[PDB]
Amino acid sequence: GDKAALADGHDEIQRTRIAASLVKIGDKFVAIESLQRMYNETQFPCPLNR
Amino acid sequence: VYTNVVEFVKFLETALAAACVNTEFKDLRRMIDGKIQFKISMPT
Amino acid sequence: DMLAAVCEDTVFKGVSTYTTASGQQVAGVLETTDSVMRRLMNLLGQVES
Amino acid sequence: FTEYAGAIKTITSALQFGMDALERGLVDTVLAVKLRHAPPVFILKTLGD
Repeated sequence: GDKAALADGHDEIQRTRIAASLVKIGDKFVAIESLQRMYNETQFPCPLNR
Repeated sequence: VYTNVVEFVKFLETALAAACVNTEFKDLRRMIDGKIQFKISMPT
Repeated sequence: DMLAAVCEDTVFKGVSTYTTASGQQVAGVLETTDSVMRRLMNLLGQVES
Repeated sequence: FTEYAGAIKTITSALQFGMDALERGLVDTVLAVKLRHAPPVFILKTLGD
């Protein structure tokens, strides 16, 4: 009963179709995204490279 | 009399031509130059 | 490597004498003795005969 | 007319540049929030057990 109050309106949001990459690791599904396209098209250094 | 005939070749029927765009131009001796002006915008 | 060492610049240009059992044509005739053919049938399997 | 309507194209492409340089601000700072709270493996792994 608390979950309907804990949802805080994240229920009733219209679902949609998102294109991204996935992977299967054990019992868990993980999504994989590499962000250099949003950083090397603007010619800034990437924070993932340490 | 015994003769040979060499095998003739076509340019467009070779797999080299994936690396070229091919437009036949009728009078190329009438050309001086040509140019392609790129305009690269840049996000920040 | 022996097979691609013989050139094909042949002045006939059209005489197709003998064909294979499937529809292709025989490239050459590899002639040995018996004590070599007896080993070249085991390694290299004969196919059409 | 083509000087006027060629001037309204410039100012939109300067201002679509305005919003879409701010949407990169989201993807920067959200990733910058994660890295402030992301300790490495070798520190966190033996605390996991």
